[PDB]
Amino acid sequence: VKKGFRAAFRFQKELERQRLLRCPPPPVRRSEKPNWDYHAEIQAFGHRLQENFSLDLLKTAFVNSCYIKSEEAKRQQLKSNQELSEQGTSFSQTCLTQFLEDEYPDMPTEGIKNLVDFLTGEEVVCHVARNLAVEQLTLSEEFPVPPAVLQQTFFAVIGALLQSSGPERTALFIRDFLITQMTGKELFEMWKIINPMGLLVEELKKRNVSAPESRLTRQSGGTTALPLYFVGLYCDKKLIAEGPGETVLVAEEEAARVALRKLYGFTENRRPWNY
Amino acid sequence: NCNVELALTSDGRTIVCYHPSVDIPYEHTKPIPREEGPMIEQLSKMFFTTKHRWYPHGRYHRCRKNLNPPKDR
Amino acid sequence: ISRKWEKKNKIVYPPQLPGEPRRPAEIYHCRRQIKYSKDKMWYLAKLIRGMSIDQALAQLEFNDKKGAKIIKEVLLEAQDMAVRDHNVEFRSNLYIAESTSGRGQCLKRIRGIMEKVYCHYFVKLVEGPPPPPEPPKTAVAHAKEYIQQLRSRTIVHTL
Amino acid sequence: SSFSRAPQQWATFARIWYLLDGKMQPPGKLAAMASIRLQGLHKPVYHALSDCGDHVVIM
Amino acid sequence: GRIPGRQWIGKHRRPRFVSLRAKQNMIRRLEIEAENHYWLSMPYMTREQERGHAAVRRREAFEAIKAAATSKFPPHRFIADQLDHLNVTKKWS
Amino acid sequence: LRNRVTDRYFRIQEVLKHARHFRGRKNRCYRLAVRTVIRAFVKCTKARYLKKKNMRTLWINRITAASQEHGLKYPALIGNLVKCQVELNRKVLADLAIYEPKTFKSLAALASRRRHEGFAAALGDGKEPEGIFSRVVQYH
Amino acid sequence: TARGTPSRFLASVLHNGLGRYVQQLQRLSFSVSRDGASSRGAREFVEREVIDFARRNPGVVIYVNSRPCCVPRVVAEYLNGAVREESIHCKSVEEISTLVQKLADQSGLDVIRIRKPFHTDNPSIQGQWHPFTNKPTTFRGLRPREVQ
RNA sequence: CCGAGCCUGGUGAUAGCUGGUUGUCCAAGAUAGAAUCUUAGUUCAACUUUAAAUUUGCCCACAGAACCAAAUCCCCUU
Repeated sequence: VKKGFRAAFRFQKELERQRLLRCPPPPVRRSEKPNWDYHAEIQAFGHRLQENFSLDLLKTAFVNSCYIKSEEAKRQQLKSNQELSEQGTSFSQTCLTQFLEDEYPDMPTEGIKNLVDFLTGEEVVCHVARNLAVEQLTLSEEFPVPPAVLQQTFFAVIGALLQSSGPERTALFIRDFLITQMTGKELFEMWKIINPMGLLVEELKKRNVSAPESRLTRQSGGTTALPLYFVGLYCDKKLIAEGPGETVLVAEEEAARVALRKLYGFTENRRPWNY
Repeated sequence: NCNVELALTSDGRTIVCYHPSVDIPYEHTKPIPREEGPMIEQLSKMFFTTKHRWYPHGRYHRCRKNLNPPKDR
Repeated sequence: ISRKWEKKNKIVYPPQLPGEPRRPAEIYHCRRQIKYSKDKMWYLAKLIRGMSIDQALAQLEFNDKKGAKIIKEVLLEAQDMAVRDHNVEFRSNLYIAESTSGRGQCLKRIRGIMEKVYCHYFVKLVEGPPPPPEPPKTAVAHAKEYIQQLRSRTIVHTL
Repeated sequence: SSFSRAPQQWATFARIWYLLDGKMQPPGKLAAMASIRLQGLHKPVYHALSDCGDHVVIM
Repeated sequence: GRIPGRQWIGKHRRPRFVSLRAKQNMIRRLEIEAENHYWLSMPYMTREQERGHAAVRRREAFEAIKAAATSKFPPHRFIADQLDHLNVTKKWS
Repeated sequence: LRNRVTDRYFRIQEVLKHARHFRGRKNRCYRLAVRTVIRAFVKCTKARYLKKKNMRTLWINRITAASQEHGLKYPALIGNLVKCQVELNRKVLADLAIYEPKTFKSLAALASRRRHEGFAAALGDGKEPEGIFSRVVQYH
Repeated sequence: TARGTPSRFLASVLHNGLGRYVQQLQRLSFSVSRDGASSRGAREFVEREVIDFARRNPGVVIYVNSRPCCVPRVVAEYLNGAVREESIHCKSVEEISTLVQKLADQSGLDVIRIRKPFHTDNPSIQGQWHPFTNKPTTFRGLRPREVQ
């Protein structure tokens, strides 16, 4: 039995850390994790995003409705979230539609509705919410905070900002925190469509141009299991697209996607957003 | 193959390249017309590779495999 | 000397709720100090690592090995206490999930140093039909996996 | 450009078939041209770990 | 087809031959050399004019050498260092 | 044993945590590991010079591919670009060959035009006007 | 080494430089020891230079305590969640100020190996090279040795 | 296991002979010679290391160093 304490204690702390990885702790809220102070951390939220919220409006944006119900249920042995959430949703939908109209004037209203729905969807607002740390400052039913409540809370924060310091700064907020979420993605993984050749056909009927022809522009390996086909979409001796595929049908329909991108102007080359 | 329009400025200070997309004309297009041993050999002849691609690897290599790799771009 | 297998048997779960699939009962058992070596008993243990308990008992009656007799004894013991204690409602509705063997506390004598061996036998039974043998993969699986890799490859070492 | 991510990846890396006529030619010039085209060094994409080869038919 | 003892040492060595590289390398170095001869070909002074034109500078540099060699001595010892070592057991009130 | 060592476990694990992805008693036993974790850290510390060399031959392979696809060879392309005073390096030129081929098409055409302009001045050496892209920018 | 280490690609957090630069740090949790020469340095830093630091960046809340769980330390908590725990056992006030400024300047992403020093997500603007950029098309698109 | 037992002690025999000599980091650092029962070693030297006193140090043309080739001493100056 070797005399001493430093090494025995070093080993004991090492076993404690191996335990903390093997059985990770059950996730419980930062609000009751130590070193917390709500008022200062509200003010830190404000100065981090660098505009002034009215503090009471911001707090009542964070406090939910289900939390109020559960707090009464706890109390039996406050103004809610919802008005702020409705204002924030209304304004975010309207100015997201405005920004995307002014930058993409040719895109149809169904496409721009799909863009706005994508930007205000569950997954993107969940990620922007968590990586903006409203997920810590909100008050909800359980940890982790459910994504519907996160979306509602984030739009309530936007509504509090709207009532606080005006539509221009609120539009800057929506722009700089929701349109950056589409920088990098594509139109047809933001607006999920089916039968893209059909969409091309009806949209050209709106354009009063003849229905396009498909042609097989280039190919390789036509009789193995690794073919390449560029199918081009032509209209009256000239093309609007050409696209790749592992077979003729996939190539044709992907060239239809390319044609739809080029017609709506939402290509890969488009003039990047003016931040 | 090279078909571009090159130029200088007047000063002789910067070069200008002009080079747009040449398209594929309509006429240059065709229209669309509408046992383990045998196993590994027919895979090899179907994919123009050899059989050592298809013979397995043990639990040890499959455990050194990464299963959640980083993703870019 | 460490008896976590028998304590693994006494681990007790919390109660279930009606909207959950039914938990299969798990039965652990152990035979300590067999006068037989750990790797002959490994051959028998690998023989029965997947079999439904009645087929396992068939193979173990008609093997020729001292371990085969000792393992059939252990498996009958575990079936008895599984339908007696751990609430396995059907006697045959068990399958061997783990059958292992490990080495014991061997004893020594002079021949040269001869080591009279002793091994352990561990078994875990589980309610339910035995799992199907996952099919040995076929041409559609290989072609699909190759083409998935070829579609995964990128332009390496640049942007 | 403006293709989807997986069709663009397929078209970038696919396999291409090259016919090379061997009448009167020396086998080493034939071999040089086919060796480049088989390793995939006629692609600006080339890397050794990318399996970027192409097919060659010498008749 | 071998080389007897070691390849490059000894009586029979592996033959080594001069290539276009080795000749061209030797020649560009020899052309640099010819230009070196030309630029050493033309002195400015000679011995009678150079004698004594750097006496001030050489003696200055040697006084610097001599002074920096002679000014070698242990550093000073202060009080504030020793008392800063007492500042280790400092605690807040 | 008046004072003997009690912290040897942690020193051992300082070697073995870098050894854990080895193969064999290299990943378990400490003698074997020490010898083979040293060699791995040395292999790193030389692989940095190696990685610079290897990148630059990959860039030469890619620019060679694209310029041979445009009718040049790599020596002609680099030599005549440096003569026409575009100071692009291999890394950017390789990314321009892969990612931006119309710009590479123009660069190959300019290298060809500079080759034939400079060699027209070479054929008519003596009193001739300076070449069109052979005009150079010299700094006072 | 680099193979005995997880690696990552080069990352933003929330496209942090696009619209506005969002200070990617939330908290510092200091713990200094009252009667301790090991935390003499952290004591001197809390005495001298934490007021101007908190004044210098209002995005982060800085809590300090006395008598930590084991040793004096800082635990920064960043915006993307990752919690960094740096130890200021036996450091001077100068080193503590550089360590704290590094934490407050850094984003919460790891310090594991970064695979590529550049992250364009739209690399090609004239279209990425594929084998049919500049292989010239033919009459009626016939391949070699076509009868027709 | 007797070209002279075995044991205990002197005995931690004597080894110019082989083998072995355990934390991190940085820095200076290479193969005239002499004598020796000495050439499997050592003592001086030469070199090497640290610290100190200083004041000159290394290189080089010219002048210069014997009668019976390549080069080297030497030193005003630089």
